[PDB]
Amino acid sequence: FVNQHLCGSHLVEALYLVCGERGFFYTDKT
Amino acid sequence: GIVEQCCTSICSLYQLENYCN
Ligand SMILES: Cc1cccc(O)c1
Ligand SMILES: [Cl-]
Ligand SMILES: [Zn+2]
Repeated sequence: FVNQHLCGSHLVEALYLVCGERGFFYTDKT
Repeated sequence: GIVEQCCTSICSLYQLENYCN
């Protein structure tokens, strides 16, 4: 599951940057 | 969701802004 794991690490950083003060949720069951 | 949308092909910051609260 490591490719997805690494991708997610970068998605959260990018979400952090664009969302700013809005913040964001990162979750889900699938 | 976001992994299937953005781990299979590149999402720009404009696309990722969709997921902000
Ligand atoms: C910025 C970023 C990280 C990971 C996947 C993406 O599609 C985009
Ligand atoms: Cl990586
Ligand atoms: Zn990395």
